[PDB]
Amino acid sequence: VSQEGLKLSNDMMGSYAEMKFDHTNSLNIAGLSLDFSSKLDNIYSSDKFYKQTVNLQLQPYSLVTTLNSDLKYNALDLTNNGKLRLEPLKLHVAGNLKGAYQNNEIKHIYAISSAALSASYKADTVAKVQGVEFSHRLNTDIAGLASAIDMSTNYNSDSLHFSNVFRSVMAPFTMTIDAHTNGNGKLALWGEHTGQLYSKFLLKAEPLAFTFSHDYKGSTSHHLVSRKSISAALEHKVSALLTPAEQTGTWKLKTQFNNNEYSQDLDAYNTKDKIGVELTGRTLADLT
Amino acid sequence: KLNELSFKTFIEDVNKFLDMLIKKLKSFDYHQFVDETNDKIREVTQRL
Amino acid sequence: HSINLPFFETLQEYFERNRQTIIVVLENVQRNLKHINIDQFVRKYRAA
Amino acid sequence: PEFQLPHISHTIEVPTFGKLYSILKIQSPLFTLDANADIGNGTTSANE
Repeated sequence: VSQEGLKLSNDMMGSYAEMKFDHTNSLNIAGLSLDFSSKLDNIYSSDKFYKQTVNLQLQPYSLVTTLNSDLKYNALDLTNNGKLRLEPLKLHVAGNLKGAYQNNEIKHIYAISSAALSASYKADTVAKVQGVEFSHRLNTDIAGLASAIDMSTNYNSDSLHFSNVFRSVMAPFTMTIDAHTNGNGKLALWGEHTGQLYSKFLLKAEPLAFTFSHDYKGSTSHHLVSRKSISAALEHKVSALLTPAEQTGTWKLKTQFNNNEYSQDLDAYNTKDKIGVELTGRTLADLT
Repeated sequence: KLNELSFKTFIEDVNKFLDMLIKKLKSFDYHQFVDETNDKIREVTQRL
Repeated sequence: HSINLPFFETLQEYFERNRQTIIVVLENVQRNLKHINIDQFVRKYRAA
Repeated sequence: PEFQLPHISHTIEVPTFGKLYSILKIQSPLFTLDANADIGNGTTSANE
């Protein structure tokens, strides 16, 4: 203990057979600063051990913090990292996390920042288990006020490929929606089933003028045993115009089951001169 | 203003202003507004 | 169709009368103020 | 679509009714139905 500052250093060692412990501390005071370092090492076996690196640095108008740990067990691994830069009028957070075991490895990416009173976030998650990937992407530009969002999840498999793309902005006055989903099921359990997925939703919202377009294309064929080939086709489009000047909407439900097909042409109309709707039901039925 | 202030004229002016406000809101551009805000903040910064 | 009722024009003529009277009162006040220009107030203040 | 708003006057804007019809038609060789329901308001004169 001196007028310059406090110094503390504590080092505990321990070793026997296979489990060996190496622990040390570094604590000193320099005026208005702290230089912390605890190198904590727990070596139990070669592939079976643990590591911990805790290092803190204190200084005016800034912060330094390093946090890295290591963990293994024979065929199992788990690692992580972290960066913390907290500074006035800003923010800077990053690091890594990854967990792997033999064949299946999961990798994650994260980074958090803030500048000019605007948040910034980005996350990446990559999963690869038994050859089946999972690409789920989240984009940056995540601030909170008049920000944007964009999600991208990608699923690829030997029986199902899934892909959706979403993009929307929660602007105070205008509003947009972009939904685009595509899927394809390949099922062979008790007959073939083509789980084909077509999806598209769009929407544009603004004061005194609302509108939206949805189109759906659902066609699925079921080639079962004993020539039970079943074709399921469901196709509908959703559309309506919402504004005080005029109100209307159109909806075409188009479906068919093998030899039996139905269609309905549903349209809405609402204007200052006339209002009404139209019905048209076409049914094609077999048997007696 | 008082002489020109009439019920029909006042309601006509109100309808005109609401219509122009709705027209501006419908054609409200995000990037235009952001640049306008940047210009105004820069102007305030220079003034101060 | 333009449905019109006598209460509408009754209110309109009452409003017209009120606006005329208020314009008259405002003109009276303005003439009274212009009659005693700011110089008279300044001289009275200096005398006080 | 752009926004439309009729002007506001001191009068009352009430659009007169036109005519109302119910066109229904059924197409099937088992039975065909083409009934119709129609109705309107007398617009020959406002008083009538």
